[PDB]
Amino acid sequence: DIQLTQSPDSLAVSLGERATINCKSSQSVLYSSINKNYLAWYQQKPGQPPKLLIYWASTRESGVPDRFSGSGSGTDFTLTISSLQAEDVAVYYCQQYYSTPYTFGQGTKVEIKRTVAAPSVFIFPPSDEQLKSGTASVVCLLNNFYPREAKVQWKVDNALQSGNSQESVTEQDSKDSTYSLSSTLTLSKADYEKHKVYACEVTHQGLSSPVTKSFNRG
Amino acid sequence: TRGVYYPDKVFRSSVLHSTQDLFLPFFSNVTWFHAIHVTKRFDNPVLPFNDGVYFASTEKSNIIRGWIFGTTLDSKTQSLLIVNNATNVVIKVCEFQFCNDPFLGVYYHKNNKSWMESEFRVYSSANNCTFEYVSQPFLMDLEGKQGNFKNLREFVFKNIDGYFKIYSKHTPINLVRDLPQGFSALEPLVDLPIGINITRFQTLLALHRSYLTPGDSSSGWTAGAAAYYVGYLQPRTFLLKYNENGTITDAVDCALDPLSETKCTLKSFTVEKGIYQTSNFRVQPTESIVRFPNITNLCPFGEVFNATRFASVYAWNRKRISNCVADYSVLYNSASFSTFKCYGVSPTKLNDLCFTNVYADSFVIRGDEVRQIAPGQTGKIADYNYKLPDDFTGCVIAWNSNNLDSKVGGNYNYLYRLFRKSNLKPFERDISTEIYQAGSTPCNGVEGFNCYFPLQSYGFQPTNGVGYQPYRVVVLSFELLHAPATVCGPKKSTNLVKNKCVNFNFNGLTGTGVLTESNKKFLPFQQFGRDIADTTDAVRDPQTLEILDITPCSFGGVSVITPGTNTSNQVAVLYQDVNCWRVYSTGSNVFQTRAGCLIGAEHVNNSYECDIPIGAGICASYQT
Amino acid sequence: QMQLVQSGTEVKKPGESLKISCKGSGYGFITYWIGWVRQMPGKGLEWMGIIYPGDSETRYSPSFQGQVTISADKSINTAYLQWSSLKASDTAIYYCAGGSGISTPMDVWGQGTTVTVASTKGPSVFPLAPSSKSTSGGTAALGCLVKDYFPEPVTVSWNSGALTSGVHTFPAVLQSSGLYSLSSVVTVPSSSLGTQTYICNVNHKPSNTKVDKKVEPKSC
Ligand SMILES: *[C@@H]1O[C@H](CO)[C@@H](O[C@@H]2O[C@H](CO)[C@@H](O)[C@H](O)[C@H]2NC(C)=O)[C@H](O)[C@H]1NC(C)=O
Repeated sequence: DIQLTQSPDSLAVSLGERATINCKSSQSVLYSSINKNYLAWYQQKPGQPPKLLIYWASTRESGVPDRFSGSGSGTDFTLTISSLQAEDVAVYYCQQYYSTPYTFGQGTKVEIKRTVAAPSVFIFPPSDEQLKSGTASVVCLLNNFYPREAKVQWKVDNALQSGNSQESVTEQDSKDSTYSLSSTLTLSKADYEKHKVYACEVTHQGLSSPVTKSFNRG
Repeated sequence: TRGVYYPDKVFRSSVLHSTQDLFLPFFSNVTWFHAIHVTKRFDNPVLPFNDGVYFASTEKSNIIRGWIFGTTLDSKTQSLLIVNNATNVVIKVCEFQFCNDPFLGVYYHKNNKSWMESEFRVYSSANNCTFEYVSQPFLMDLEGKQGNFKNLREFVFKNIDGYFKIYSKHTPINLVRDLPQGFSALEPLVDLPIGINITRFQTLLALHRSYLTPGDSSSGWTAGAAAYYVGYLQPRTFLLKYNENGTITDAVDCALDPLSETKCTLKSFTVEKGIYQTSNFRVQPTESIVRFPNITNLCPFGEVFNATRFASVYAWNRKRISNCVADYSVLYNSASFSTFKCYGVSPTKLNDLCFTNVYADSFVIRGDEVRQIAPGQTGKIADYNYKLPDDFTGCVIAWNSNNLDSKVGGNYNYLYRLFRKSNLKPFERDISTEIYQAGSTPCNGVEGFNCYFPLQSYGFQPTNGVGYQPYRVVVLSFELLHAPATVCGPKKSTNLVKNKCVNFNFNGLTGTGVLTESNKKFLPFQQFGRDIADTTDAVRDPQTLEILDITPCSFGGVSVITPGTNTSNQVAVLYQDVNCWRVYSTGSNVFQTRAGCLIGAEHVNNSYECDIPIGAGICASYQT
Repeated sequence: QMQLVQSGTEVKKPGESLKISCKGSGYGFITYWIGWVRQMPGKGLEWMGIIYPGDSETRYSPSFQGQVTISADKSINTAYLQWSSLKASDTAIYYCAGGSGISTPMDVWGQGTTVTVASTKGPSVFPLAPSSKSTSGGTAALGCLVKDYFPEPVTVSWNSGALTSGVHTFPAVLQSSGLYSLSSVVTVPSSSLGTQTYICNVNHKPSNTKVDKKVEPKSC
């Protein structure tokens, strides 16, 4: 009955920098008898159940390292990571446990940050097997590109294609924080007999000039 | 400004981090030792190992070879040997019978020019060895050199929680004597789990023998130049600078100067021109003590849970338990325990907290109505007999005892109130035997038609259903307002000290303050006494029952006058409550104003426009 | 601290009845209020209900009120979440978590059990050829493209797990037909192209389809 809000959604900071996450409640969740704010902070790692991190919005559970601190009052609460490390990339949830039902936070994803990189492009045409079924699929592969501010445009006979493509972005590579984007175009046999020049053109911030990869039909 | 190591391991970058650790006192007083032939002076005393050692070594010929750390160094206790023999590095923890004068020996042959290690005279016997390490084999130089000192080797040794920690760094130098200037942080080297009680240590050096060293074993020996310096580790607070690459490039000793204290407070290395309130003479706290009530004198949980007779629900029994170490072992179903609700507070983690006067309420109710003992229930029990507040921070305990409350004739001595005029305000006991006027009949206590009797007995029989059985109930109510020195979960305590700056923690109240004997007499119901500013200034403490006053390690008013760090480092200090001595330093130029005592400024008889306001008409400036 | 062990993973067709058990093991389990939470794929948690083992007082959420039934069995210390007729939107992961009292944060969490409701369709794996003109002194990419497989997940292992460096696996994206597609690509320098053989192993267990498909460089 008392919805919460978090901010920011996705934050990128470098190793050893501070990290501030803000939780805002509709109404004050302060218990008069004990004068303790009722609000908790949770950490979830990909593929595991969440773990308690802070309860009463000021006290730390046993074993939690000092780095994690919780502050705030009234309706505004914040979680501050004094210095981020290589193990803290995760999703953080703020939950109020004053009166049932217990609402949860949207969730904040904390990821690290690296210097700009340039993506070596690839292009794969459909095989002989794809043709027989009746649905050809061409794919273009960006690799090892930071950051995710980019855009792939397909090129057929100097005419843009829209509404016939999908995009699969992978999660951050653990060892070095580089992504990898696969853009795929699904077209029937008729749209394959269409022309002669199939190309992938990539625009990325770090790369000064949009790149072009074309393969001739033959 | 030497020996700033890496306190922690958390990788930081460009974040000034204030830390309270053991560091070299800036511009401290180190001891200096020689190995200079010319006098001989082959120094190798046994030195104290107080809280960790800074060891510096200026060498050109690998004279300093290692150390032995221990308490008695005589095979009755365990000792640690760290030695660098010509080939390996050897770390051993055994029961050594060390020599009175341990050393290593290098011999030089004239016929073929060569220096080789001949003697290893350190210990007689080592019996029970717990930890051992030998490094991979190497060949060292061992050649005698003639120039000035070429290598500085800095080590820091600590002994904490069974770990012997070593930090180190090597630096090229070109000097002849003394410990050099400069800054260089030491990096973690090794962390040995030895588990022994080090109190003293002794340096292991090497000897040179040749054809020019004539005599017996005890006299035919020369020395070879070398020097080493020993510094200790005191507790103090520092500000560290981490830069963008993660290296410590600068530091501030927060207790060197008032200027350094302002730097520490502003958390910056730059101070602008103005007035900064450092503190009165401030001593960094060297210790920390905690005192909780003795582990005896438990709460009478027995006299509430295990009793002969519980009261009826119309007039329940209330009890206040205080000045005990409550352990909450009741939660385990050691006896029958049908229910355990605990609204508002977790019983599991309840132990670690310190509460005030947890009230216990005891009564007997019927089997169905146990539910009605909850916040927000509407029934005869929770309207006219016992009403719980909407916000509840307690624990409802109910169990069944058919054998004690079911006479075959019937236990009719348990009653409850049925008819009442209005509902009950939270925790109000209305014990009355009036005649309820249920109609417009003024019957004057005759219990006639339309006039009933509110109290009515309970029918209890052993051959009866579960729903109509006698459940005994106890309701724990925790409250917390002020003076929490009453209930406090079991926690161990330490010793009590007087006349120092020590971190104190008494019955859940912490702080940093001098403790002294006090003439104050506290009435039996009080533990904490406060001054005008409301800051706790008194404490009783249960074990000794002795009043102790609380003095902040600084009392008074202080302000530092600075021209600007860009211009100069010279600063003036104003003590607002001193008539010129509670001052950091006296120096000279002590001048009295109605704003206080000013130290570090020259007073002139002119009258200019105001540059820096001091107060009471007094201004300051930086002039020629 | 008493740990909670969950029953396990169940796959069901639409229209069935489903019972999920949360088992509580450990000392001190006299006051633990069990609660249930559901996580839809790649989304935030949504609290469902809370029951006290024993007394059986049950509090629900307005959204889920009456959709499911939460019951508890006190003698063996268990909590049951039951669906009378589960639909096709109930595929998600469920966690049982036990608080120590009312108005207390949930600290002990069970592993959690996924539920999948769907009809299995096997995967058509097709191998892309590495472009013929590529960086001879550099690298080129090759991989096999799984298509029309329902539901998730498909395991793509390269050369029986021998090759692991530079293997990009991309999460499945559902297109109009419903059947998700997935592409896994490896990067290989143009020196090992001639000699090293590539076999992608696609495992779709619901359809019991294990295929070993070679990746072939196409030339004239
Ligand atoms: C009331 O009496 C019972 C019976 O003696 C107590 O139960 C015992 O509690 C102690 C406390 O450590 C245990 O060591 C015994 O083993 C218990 N006896 C059993 C389980 O038969 C009970 O603790 C008493 N009430 C209170 C509040 O202490």
